[PDB]
Amino acid sequence: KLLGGGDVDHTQYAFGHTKVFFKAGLLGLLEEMRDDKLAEIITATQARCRGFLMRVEYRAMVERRESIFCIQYNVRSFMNVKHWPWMKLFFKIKPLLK
Amino acid sequence: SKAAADDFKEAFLLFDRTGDAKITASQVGDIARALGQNPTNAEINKILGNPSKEEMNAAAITFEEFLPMLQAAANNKDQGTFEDFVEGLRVFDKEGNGTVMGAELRHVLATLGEKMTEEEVEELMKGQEDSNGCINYEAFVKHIMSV
Amino acid sequence: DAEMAAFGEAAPYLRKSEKERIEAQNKPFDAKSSVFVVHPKQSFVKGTIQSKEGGKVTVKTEGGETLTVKEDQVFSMNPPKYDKIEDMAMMTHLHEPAVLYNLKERYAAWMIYTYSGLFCVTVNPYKWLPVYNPKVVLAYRGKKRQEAPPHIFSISDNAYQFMLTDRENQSILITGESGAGKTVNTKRVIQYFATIAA
Amino acid sequence: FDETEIEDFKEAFTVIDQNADGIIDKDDLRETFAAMGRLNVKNEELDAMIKEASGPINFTVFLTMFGEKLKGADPEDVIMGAFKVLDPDGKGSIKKSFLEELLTTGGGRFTPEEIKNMWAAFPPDVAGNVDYKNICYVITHGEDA
Repeated sequence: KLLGGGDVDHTQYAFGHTKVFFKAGLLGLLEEMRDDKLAEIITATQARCRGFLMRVEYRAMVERRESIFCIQYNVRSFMNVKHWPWMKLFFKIKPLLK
Repeated sequence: SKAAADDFKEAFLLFDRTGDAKITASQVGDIARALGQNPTNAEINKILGNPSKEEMNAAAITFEEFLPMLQAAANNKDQGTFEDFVEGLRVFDKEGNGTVMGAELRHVLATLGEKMTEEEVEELMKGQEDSNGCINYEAFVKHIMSV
Repeated sequence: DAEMAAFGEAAPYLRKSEKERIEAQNKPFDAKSSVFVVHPKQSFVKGTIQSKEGGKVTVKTEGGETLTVKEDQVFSMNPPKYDKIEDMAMMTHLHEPAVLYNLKERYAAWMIYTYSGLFCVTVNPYKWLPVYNPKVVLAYRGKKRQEAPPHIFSISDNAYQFMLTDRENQSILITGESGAGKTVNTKRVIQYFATIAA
Repeated sequence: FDETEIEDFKEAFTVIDQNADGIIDKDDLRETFAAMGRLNVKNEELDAMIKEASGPINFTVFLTMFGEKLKGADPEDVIMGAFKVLDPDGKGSIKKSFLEELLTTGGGRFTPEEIKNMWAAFPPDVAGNVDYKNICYVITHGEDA
């Protein structure tokens, strides 16, 4: 199952009842070259992703922009108010209403 | 060149949190990606060190160093070929249909090579993989190259 | 540990405690320097590479000795992960020395059965062991050789298995020099058959 | 200000204005407090409420005074909207340390000291960020319920 991942030659090895078999040193050489070739291929494919990844973060950060404020200010009110006679009054009273 | 794109300087004012017109060396990797450049993180690391620049100690920046580093990274955009991206994932799963099993792509993107966090891996699969556990990478790589 | 019970008493001669293992596989190792080497008096002894004469090698010893021997008088040494490997053929270092050395180590620990591919190596204890133990006999009963440690009943049972599974006849080829103690095994194999299917 | 919230302030204005002429004077304040059980309401409390206005307390002067004190007042449905976006899987009250980190690291209004004051009367669950909903209740209507 493990070997499932990796940008590795799925050739170069071979499994059996007690162990896996693996090449080096030619096929070993091959792979290596290959390895570099994915950093390229990979390294480049990573980037965009990375890039792109944050590019979605900005779209969220931004959306959020106001919903925070709303939350921000909104709380502050209360902290000030909750101690105000008039507001406590409204409070006990707010229920008798319809 | 200007084509003098002065919007790169306006985007540097959106990434500098202090407003002094300097951007730390740790932000330069992600801001090159946000200007339309995908240098790998080892490449961003090498170049830095190559120039006896240490990303380990406090850093500041000036626009006069960030502009030529973005112009040195801009030649490497010829490495972004989509034939090799779709053929990479086509060799990663059997049968004639482009589907990676969910956890195969998530564990490979977090642990193979340049480590992507599993938070970023979940944010890149969110929407393209449905509840069958099969990621169609024909549309997945299409949407990853849409940004 | 958990597994081993069947043998229990024999265990120590079949397998080692789960930390004895752990304490052995998980230890410091310096590949580039650690090596096996030729030796005029003793066949191959181990040592550490000191220098490099461009195609000559100077090595320290394990006993304390220094020899400058050819490049191919020098042989790598398996990472500790392969200490007393049940199957030497799983080693990533298929040498002459590493084989000698594996056998040797698991013997000094009183393990007489070590596999080398398909073979079932067996070393003369020269003393008594709870291995032929009437508990073991059962233990090895119905077990592939990967479900149990290196032992002759492994071979002997698998044969049987295989016998009924594949519907093919089987064979066991015992061989060694005059003092290797084959009759003993042969006999012991035979009892095995008689018991487990009488 | 949504229109039902302005109708709630019109009903509270009519319950404190017991002369029904449209202007809450100091006698209305004292007789509304005496009808709620305040037999010892001092005249200096009534004078401090009238000292917050520049003129007589008619309906638009009462609305502008409450507007200027409640410039971040949020109805319970919009506070539960934002808390359903913070817990997007539904049902669960969100962790204490997650709300402390996200208040600080996003905004200056979410700085810690203020977070210790949030935990301080908004009890544990509320403070912690685990429960949810009781804090929306007490932000729209104060005091312990």
